[PDB]
Amino acid sequence: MLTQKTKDIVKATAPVLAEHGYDIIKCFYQRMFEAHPELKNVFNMAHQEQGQQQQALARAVYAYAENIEDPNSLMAVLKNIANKHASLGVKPEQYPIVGEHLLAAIKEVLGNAATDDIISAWAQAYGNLADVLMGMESELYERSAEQPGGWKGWRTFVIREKRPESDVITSFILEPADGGPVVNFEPGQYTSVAIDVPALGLQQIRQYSLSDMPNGRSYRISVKREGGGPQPPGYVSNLLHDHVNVGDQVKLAAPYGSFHIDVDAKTPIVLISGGVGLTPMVSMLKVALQAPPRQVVFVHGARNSAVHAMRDRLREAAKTYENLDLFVFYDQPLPEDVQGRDYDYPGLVDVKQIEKSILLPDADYYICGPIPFMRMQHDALKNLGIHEARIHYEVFGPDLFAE
Ligand SMILES: Cc1cc2nc3c(=O)[nH]c(=O)nc-3n(C[C@H](O)[C@H](O)[C@H](O)COP(=O)(O)OP(=O)(O)OC[C@H]3O[C@@H](n4cnc5c(N)ncnc54)[C@H](O)[C@@H]3O)c2cc1C
Ligand code: HEM
Ligand SMILES: Clc1ccc(CO[C@@H](Cn2ccnc2)c2ccc(Cl)cc2Cl)c(Cl)c1
Repeated sequence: MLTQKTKDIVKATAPVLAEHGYDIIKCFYQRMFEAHPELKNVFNMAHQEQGQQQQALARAVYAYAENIEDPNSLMAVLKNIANKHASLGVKPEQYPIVGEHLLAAIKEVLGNAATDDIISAWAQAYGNLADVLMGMESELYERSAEQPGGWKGWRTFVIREKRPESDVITSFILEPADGGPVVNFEPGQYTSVAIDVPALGLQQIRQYSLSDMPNGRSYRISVKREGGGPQPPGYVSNLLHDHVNVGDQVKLAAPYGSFHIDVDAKTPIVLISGGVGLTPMVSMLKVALQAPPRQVVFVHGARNSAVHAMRDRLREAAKTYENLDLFVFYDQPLPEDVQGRDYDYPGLVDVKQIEKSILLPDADYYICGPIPFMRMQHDALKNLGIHEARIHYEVFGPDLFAE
């Protein structure tokens, strides 16, 4: 457990790790894969541009520093990471490998700046978070395994159907190779697919949102084909589209993820969408509007009219449910869109503009859309005094730009 002095070090130095985040990450993978090349089968080996990797890390580090004295906020951010790690199959015996190489990378990159006090303080933070995470992941694994139709680790599924939904999105329906039941999931949760990538000579693992509602027998995912032409094609989405056919097998993780409505709560729901389409948002809006009624606000951050399937489904729901309050932002309104009949406000969702409308007692907030959108909205809500534990967000479905 960290003393106040050691928390103080972490706090004063988090911006330092952040500022050097790109170099630290590069050195970390280099050192780790050199000792433990088998971990390339669990980590994502596709290249992501520099800024993106720097930011992700900066963000994790700042999230930790900000909540290092607030147990309830800290646990809220940890459970999100526990869910992802449990989806990936992270094991307790891997924590000492990651901590050794992460510390050594911190020292190497920071060079002189990496004082004895700083390395030791961050080694402590590592040991404390690893303890928390291991216990949380073990709970997840055990709870999944005890559910009817649940399991630990990889379970083999068969593609029962494969249907294009657009020229680039294809829906896959999966049933377990053993023919047994499959455990329920809530809208917003994901599976992971683990598959051998022949071009890499490695397994890769990717998360896919689980569509529709559970039925005890099968799962459905919608997979967007990534890249091609100017864009170098993505490994797993292209592999699913072009080589994974009806009758072929894939390995799935049990459903995980903390982004979902608590069907047992009675408190208000603020859904904030940054461009996600009718599928899969509809399943989640359905859960929000199940009886007994809860106050539901939907904040729809769209382009404009050009696609309006989600705007229309929402307007219809707002006519049946007096407990649904709808707000629309169009960031680039079409010449033909007028403020007041086609949308409410110009630009990206701006929560200060609707404060009184969304700042509801004991609400939970559910943000989805592009990753920078979710982050912007997360931080806006934190600035209004909302606790970390009441803000939820995740990649949700195959098209964060559908509307
Ligand atoms: C919780 C969660 C839920 C998700 N749900 C869905 C879902 O329901 N449906 C869905 O389709 N996806 C979903 N995703 C995205 C999915 O997990 C994969 O990330 C996606 O399928 C792309 O993986 P890939 O292996 O095909 O691409 P990767 O090979 O990992 O590449 C990723 C991107 O990088 C591009 N790229 C190639 N070379 C470079 C380079 N030079 N520099 C920068 N970029 C490059 C690729 O074209 C691709 O666009 C979800 C992700 C998460 C985290
Ligand atoms: C205290 C120690 C650890 C911390 C704080 C930590 C933190 C994080 C964070 C913040 C994410 C991003 C989560 C998200 O995108 O939602 C992540 C993802 C991930 N973690 Fe960890 N983690 C730790 C240990 C481990 C261990 C021991 C493993 C074992 C291999 C591991 C493997 C992964 C993988 C494979 C991902 C997905 C990203 C990718 O594939 O490149 N982590 N973790
Ligand atoms: Cl106490 C503490 C624990 C872990 C870390 C960084 O941990 C690495 C390593 N990692 C990668 C996935 N899971 C862990 C990390 C994590 C998230 C991201 Cl986005 C990139 C990286 Cl390089 C730090 Cl700075 C301090």
